[PDB]
Amino acid sequence: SFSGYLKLTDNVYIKNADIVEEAKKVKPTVVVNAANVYLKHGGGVAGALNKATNNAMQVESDDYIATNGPLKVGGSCVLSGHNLAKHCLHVVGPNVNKGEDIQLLKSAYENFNQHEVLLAPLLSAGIFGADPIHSLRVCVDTVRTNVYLAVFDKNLYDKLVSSFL
Ligand SMILES: c1cnc2ncccc2c1
Repeated sequence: SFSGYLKLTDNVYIKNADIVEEAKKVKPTVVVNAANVYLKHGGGVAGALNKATNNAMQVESDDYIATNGPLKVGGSCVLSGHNLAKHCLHVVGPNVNKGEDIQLLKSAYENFNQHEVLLAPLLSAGIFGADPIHSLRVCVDTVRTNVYLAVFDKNLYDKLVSSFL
C-alpha cells in the first residue's frame, strides 16, 4: 500500500514523490490526472502520466473527447488507469496561466469525494499557475475521502508541510 506519507489531517496525506513512480509502485485503484478540458496530456502531471502509459492514455482520451466533447473546468471523467492504476480520474482544475477562474478549484476537488481512496497531485499547481499552498488548503477543506498527495518538487513539498495550518 501507500508508504512514507506524512499525515496532514484525518484523511489527507502527503509525500515528496513522482506520481508516476508512486503509481507504478502502489498501482492504486485511482490515480488522479491534472487534466485540461480537451484531455490533451502534453505537459506537467498529464504529460508524465501519459508518457508512462506509452501514449495509451492519450489514445483513449481522444476517443473519449470524440464521443463526449470537452470536460468542464472543475469537472472530471473516469477512464482506464492503464499500467498505473485501475482507473484514472481526469480532473480539470482551473489553469490560472490560461486565465481560468481560481474559484473553480473547490469544484475540481469535489470530484475526489466520489472515490474512497486516491493517489493525486495538487490540483491547479505547477504549470496550471495556482498557489500550491492555496491548493492544499482547498484540498484538505473539500476532500472527505482518503487522498494521498504526491508533490514532485522537494522544495515545494518542504514549503507545503512547514506552512500547513
Ligand atoms: C515526471 C515529469 N514531470 C512531472 N511533472 C509533474 C509531476 C510529476 C512528473 C514526473
